[PDB]
Amino acid sequence: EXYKEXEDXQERXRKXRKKXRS
Amino acid sequence: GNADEXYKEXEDXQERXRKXRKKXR
Repeated sequence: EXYKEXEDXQERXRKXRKKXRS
Repeated sequence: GNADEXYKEXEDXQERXRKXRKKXR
């Protein structure tokens, strides 16, 4: 039931990381 | 603050979430 929301939360952090330099 | 620290902390929390998700699955 909250599977799609946790995947999206994970995806949003991935998007935040992609924009940052190492 | 620091960019290198933010990046590492985000990598770590993403991984903790991934493991919590794998455990729920």
